[PDB]
Amino acid sequence: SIKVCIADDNRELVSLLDEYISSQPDMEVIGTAYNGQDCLQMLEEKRPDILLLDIIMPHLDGLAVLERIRAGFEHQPNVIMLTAFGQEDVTKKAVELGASYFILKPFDMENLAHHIRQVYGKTPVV
Ligand SMILES: [Ca+2]
Repeated sequence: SIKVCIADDNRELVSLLDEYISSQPDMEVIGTAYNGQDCLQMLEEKRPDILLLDIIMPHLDGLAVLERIRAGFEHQPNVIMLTAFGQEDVTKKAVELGASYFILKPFDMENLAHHIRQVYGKTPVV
C-alpha cells in the first residue's frame, strides 16, 4: 500500500486528510505531524512513500523541511506540497528543492488521491 505521512499545523485538516486517505483501499496513513520539527522527527521514525507537506507552520516551515529531507536523510519520501501559499517564487523553490507536486488549498480529496497515486507510481532512469 502507499504509506502516507501528513504534516500541517491545521489539526482539523489533518484529521480530515487522515480519515479520507485511510478510507482508500490502496493507502495507509503511517504518521502525522503539526509543525516542521515534528515532521522531521516523524521522518526519522517512519518511512512514508508519500509526504503531504504544508508550508506555513511554526518552528520550521515546509520549504525548510523540504531542503532538510533532501540533504539529511537516506530514505526520501516523494513530497506533495499542499498549501494555500502558491506564490510565484515559492512554487519555483518547491520544484528546485525536490517537490514532486504542488496542490493549492482549497482542494478536492479525489484530486489529491489522484496525485498521490500518480506520484507514487512515477523517473527518467529505467
Ligand atoms: Ca499552515
